[PDB]
Amino acid sequence: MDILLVCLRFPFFSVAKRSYQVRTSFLLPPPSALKGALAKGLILLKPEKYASSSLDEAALKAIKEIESKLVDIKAVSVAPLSPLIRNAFLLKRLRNLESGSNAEKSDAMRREYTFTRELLVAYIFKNLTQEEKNLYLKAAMLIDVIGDTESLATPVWASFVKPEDKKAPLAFSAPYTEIYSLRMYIEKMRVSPEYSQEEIFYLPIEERRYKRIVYYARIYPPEVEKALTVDGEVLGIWIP
Amino acid sequence: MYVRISGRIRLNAHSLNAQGGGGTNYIEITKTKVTVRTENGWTVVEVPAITGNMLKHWHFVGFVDYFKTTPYGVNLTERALRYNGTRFGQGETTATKANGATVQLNDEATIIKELADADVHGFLAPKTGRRRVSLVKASFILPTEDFIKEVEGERLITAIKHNRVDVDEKGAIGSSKEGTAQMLFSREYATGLYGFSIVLDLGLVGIPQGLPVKFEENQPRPNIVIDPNERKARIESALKALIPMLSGYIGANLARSFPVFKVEELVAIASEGPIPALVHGFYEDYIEANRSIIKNARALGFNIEVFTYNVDLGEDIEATKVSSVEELVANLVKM
Amino acid sequence: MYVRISGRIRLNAHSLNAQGGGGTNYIEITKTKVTVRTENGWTVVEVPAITGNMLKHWHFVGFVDYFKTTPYGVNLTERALRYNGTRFGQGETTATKANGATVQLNDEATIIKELADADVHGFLAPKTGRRRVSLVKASFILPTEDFIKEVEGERLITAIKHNRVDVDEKGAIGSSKEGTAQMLFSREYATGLYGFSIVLDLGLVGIPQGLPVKFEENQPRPNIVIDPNERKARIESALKALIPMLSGYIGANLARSFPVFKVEELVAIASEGPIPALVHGFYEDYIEANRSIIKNARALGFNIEVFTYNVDLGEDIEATKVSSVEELVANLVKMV
Amino acid sequence: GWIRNIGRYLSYLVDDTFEEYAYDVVDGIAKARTQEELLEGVYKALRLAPKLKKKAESKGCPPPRIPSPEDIEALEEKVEQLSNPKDLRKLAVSLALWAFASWNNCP
Amino acid sequence: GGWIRNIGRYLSYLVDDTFEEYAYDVVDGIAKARTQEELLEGVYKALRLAPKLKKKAESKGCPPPRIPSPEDIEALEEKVEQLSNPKDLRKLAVSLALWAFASWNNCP
Amino acid sequence: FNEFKTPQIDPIFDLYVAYGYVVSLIRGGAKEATLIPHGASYLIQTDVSNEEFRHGLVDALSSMLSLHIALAKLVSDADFSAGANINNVYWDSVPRNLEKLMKDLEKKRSVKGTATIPITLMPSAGKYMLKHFGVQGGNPIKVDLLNYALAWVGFHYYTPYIKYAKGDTTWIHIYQIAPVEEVDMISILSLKDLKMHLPHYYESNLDFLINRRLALLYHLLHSEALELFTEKEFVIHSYTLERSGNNQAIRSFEEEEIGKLMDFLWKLKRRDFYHAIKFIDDLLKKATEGALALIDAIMNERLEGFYTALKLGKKAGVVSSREIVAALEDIIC
Repeated sequence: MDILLVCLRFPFFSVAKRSYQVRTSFLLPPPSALKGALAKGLILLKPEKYASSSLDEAALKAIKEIESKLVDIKAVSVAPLSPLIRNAFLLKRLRNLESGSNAEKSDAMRREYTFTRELLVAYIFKNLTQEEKNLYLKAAMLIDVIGDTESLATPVWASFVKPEDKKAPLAFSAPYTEIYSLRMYIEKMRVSPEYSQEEIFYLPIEERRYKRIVYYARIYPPEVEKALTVDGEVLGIWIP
Repeated sequence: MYVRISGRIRLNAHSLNAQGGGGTNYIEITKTKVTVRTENGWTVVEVPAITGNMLKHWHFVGFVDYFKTTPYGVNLTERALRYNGTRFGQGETTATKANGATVQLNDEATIIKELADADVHGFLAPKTGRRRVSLVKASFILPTEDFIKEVEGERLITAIKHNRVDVDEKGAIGSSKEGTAQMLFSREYATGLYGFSIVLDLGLVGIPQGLPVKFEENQPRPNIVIDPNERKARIESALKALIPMLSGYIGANLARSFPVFKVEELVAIASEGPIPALVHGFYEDYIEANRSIIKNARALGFNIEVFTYNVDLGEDIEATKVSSVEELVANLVKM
Repeated sequence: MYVRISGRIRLNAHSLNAQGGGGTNYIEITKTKVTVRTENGWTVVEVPAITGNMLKHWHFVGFVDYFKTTPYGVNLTERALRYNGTRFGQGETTATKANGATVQLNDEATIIKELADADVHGFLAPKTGRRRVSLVKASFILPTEDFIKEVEGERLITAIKHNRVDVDEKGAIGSSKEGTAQMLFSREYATGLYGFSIVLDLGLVGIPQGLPVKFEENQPRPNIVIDPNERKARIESALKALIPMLSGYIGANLARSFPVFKVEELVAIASEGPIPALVHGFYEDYIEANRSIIKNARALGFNIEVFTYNVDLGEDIEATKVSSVEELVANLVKMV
Repeated sequence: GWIRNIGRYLSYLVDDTFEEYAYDVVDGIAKARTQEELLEGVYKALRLAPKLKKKAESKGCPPPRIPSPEDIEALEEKVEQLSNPKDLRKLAVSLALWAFASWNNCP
Repeated sequence: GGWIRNIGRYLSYLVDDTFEEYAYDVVDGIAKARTQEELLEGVYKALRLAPKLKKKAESKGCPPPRIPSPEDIEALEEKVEQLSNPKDLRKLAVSLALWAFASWNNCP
Repeated sequence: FNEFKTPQIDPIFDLYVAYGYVVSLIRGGAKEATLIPHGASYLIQTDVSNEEFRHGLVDALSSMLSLHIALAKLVSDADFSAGANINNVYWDSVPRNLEKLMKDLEKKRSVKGTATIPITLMPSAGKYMLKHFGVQGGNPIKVDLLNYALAWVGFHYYTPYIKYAKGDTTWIHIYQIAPVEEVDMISILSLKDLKMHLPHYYESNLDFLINRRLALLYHLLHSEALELFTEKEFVIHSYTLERSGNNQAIRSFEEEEIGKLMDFLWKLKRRDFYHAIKFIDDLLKKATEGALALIDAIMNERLEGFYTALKLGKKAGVVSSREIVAALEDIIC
């Protein structure tokens, strides 16, 4: 099973939750946002295959093709290697998308941008073909933005890695279905993007405090026979 | 064409991007939390930071200003002239240009043909669809982690008060019952060396989002639905809009503050193909990350051209020395 | 008419823009933090400063002073005659002209045609919503980086206390229970070589923001709502307002202090078109940065006009060796 | 730690009973990046000894007490090794902080 | 190296009471020692008043002033000789200037 | 162990419903019950029975209704009626919803409907929601009656709140305290004592009730329930409600912490109590600007913030006694 391992160094994260007014955001980037980013990468890297009348259909077909290449509905997980904090901001997000209310109704609204210093993404594949391996490696790169246009994103290196069936704690995110048999963090995450579903994922984040601040440090989870190493240290990743 | 710029700018005594305070007499500056290393310690520090909405709006203002100079400035919405840009909405299906010309929103091709701001900064038409994302993106403006480490604590924010005296006909001043307005407000002024990063995706300007190439004569030529001459004019206008970006035209309170602006260092890379974003200037080791990313891109077969201002970034990289941001704009507008 | 100025002014014994009020003793000058290199990490130092509101209001005063004498002086706000800049505060709908005629805030064109200060310096209408950003913007007056580095922090401040001679009519100095005010109050006086930057956007004078163009003959003709001669006079007055600027009329407490001024060196550029903002004189390397900026702007096809005083600049690009500030503004008004 | 005896002296220059109001010395000692300006500020504060002593003498209430020479060398024998400003702050700010306390001097 | 207090004890005699010799100018000049030359000049001005205090102390039932030893003068001279930087000159001058104001028990 | 689960909707309102379970257990018993932080669910370990939880609850929501008749379609100036509900329509709805629990719970009958929730129960809700290409009519966010009533019980009994009128407008500061690691039942009951009914301060001299981070210090200064946050890690979630010209909106959601401020106050008041509350109140009322610098130093451990606070306070009316100054130096270390 070829694993796409990439390091993302983006300062501020911007995808919000199922909410309004004050838009709470995810603690970790969602699989849907990463899937959309890779769909856009396929759009601007190989536009001959993906060329639709509207961008909505092109994005939908790219996401469908990616899911077809994906092992299962259970999508990619992420690994935060830096502490997480909630950074509430104020922006003039105009409220004009409702009925009436003229066309210029700008009000101050809250939308926090969690601060991240480093992050790792481990896409799980099913031994894809070589002729598309380099193309998808390049597409995984050049992810210039995540979430909204404000939150810039930038990669550093991407590579192909194998599990080699290593024993290590599962420091990634896994669906809360098989984890019953195994200081925990589970919530609805919206794995599947909606194009006109809601699966509870476990998050490896602890709100412990050492002296005065809590941030979000490691979780020290139970060991899993399935994992893979990088730069010496081994991360636990689940596969279906 | 496709360019990306990241650097550090030394600006001080500025009052940008406040929380409004429309119901409060105290007007503070924006506050942000930063995690940083402290010699085996992960601490959080409070520093001001300009939101990317500000940078995008001011870049749009510069673009719409430089678009009036060219003779082809007629293709522009009347709304953009007033520094507006809400760009329709669910209940709007008609676009009004500068001359007052009705434009339908049936497809993105005609919209970008008749409008320039919509082509660059995007728009939405929830009534009919045709979603178009902005082709210019800006990161936030934060001080680098090195500056926070060097300063450790300390306020770095100066609270300065100004009064609004409104006397009566001869000399009579009143506080809260004479019907006059006498209020003494306080504004927070920030300093420090900040980091900025922007991605300019100009090569797609004038090309519909759904049809990047025409692909009719067995050759995937770009689907430039607009005149190539005024397409290049739009590219030049957007590139030169960056000139009043690294000069001190950012944020609010320009009349009373006018930030004392000076770019310290920057690295930019350009090419005609899709280019990865390099790094934010926030990180201390952003230069080594830039070197690694450009080395990887050039090893993967990318014709990257690199411009460097006040940085070495190695010798074996064929990087062009830059004397000022105007030098960078001049070198960019050659293509 | 777009013109930018930037230079260094020698200034000493100035109590400009103090913080404390008259009633409370020990009137203190304003302080601001600045970042400097000092051959190590970026260290922050508190230092006396002059806020940009100071410069904006004194520019307003100079503007009305040099605009009253013009034949179009009747087109001025009543509050402007009092040098009161509270243009259209909170809680009013209409204003009064200098001659007593009333003006209603409905459209920007009439406001900028009848009133001059509300046009050059902009205005805000809380009741109606009328907007006009200031066409003149001011930076601060901070000591330059090389000077603050070379002074190694000697506090640059002298706190001098003095008093009145408030005495009773009988000739006996009473206490607080009598009705006298025989108290000592302290004023802080600062010194040092500071740098300034003022940016003028006079090219848009007399042009409403809502409809800057009209396209009568399919030509981008600006919507000049006033007579062209009136616009020329207004531009000339605004440019002449800089003569009292670099002369000792940009601060408070001028009666008892009158800051000791001498412009050391400066550079000014103007090209009748959009221009990037110049590098402030705060940084020690602003000479080279401004030189490169103007050289490359001229290289890009901008008819940049450059005037320099006591600076070599480039010695190769077109630079006019101006000798005085009013000579500079005379050169500016020559080519309006 | 020989702070009260000098804290009261610095409060002497700000208390309402002494109508001289020399705030410059307090700001100078409080705002001190390095050694020399802190020493100059404390010297400026100490230079007003005759003013305080024979202004309170003219008032009637007992005169202020000058800091003893015993702890004068204590300040200079510790500040010499405080090269780092961050560790200097812990006492630089406290010197001014103790000057704004009550310190009931004389009724 | 211990002589700072020795010279400060003598310097304190020019400001304290029970001496009627209020020479604040020399103390201020020593405290305002911009360069080494006029620092030495201020020290010399302070030492010029030594005979006055020495002879008037016994005229009021007080111990004679502790005039600094020639070893103290040698220490001051060698300290000044190696100092060509105002950075440490300021702190050196303030060091002996601050001892002038102290609660010395000159007369019991 | 019952191990009663709590619905996962919004970790602010999800807290309220879960943070009010324990008091519905106090009136029925359920000894040795602990709340385990589930990231957002906030699960509680209980040995209670199903009926015992219900009989304990009907005694709790009895009190709010009993206080509701005390003032008067009945509108009372209480916490769950008008003190925290900034919307005029929600003044009547919440009492009517709560009294329906009388008719359902007391007659051994489970609820069968759902009701609209205000912005008070969660700031994350509102009036509209972007589905795909615009907003959805009505109020899409709805919660079952039982969780709704339990959330109101917890909000009334435990979560402190402060309302400032200042004429036509209205500022309502709402504070919820959240366990993050572990908590016992006796520890939770201590937090209940923090809440005080009807904190309608209004007035004009208390103009410092604006500025949330400055405003909450006044309530904590006069609160001496239990010094617990020094041994357990607890965080504060707050939001503000504004009624400037009948414009209901939220303008502040800053995520501060309460441990540092409380540890500051305990170290300040350990020396003297007479000169502690008086000094803070005198500085807070007179030198509001000094208070802002004071509180900023507490949350950032900055030395200069204390110096400016004392200087500006001494200017107007603050005695600034000696004992508190020594305490601050001990805080400085």
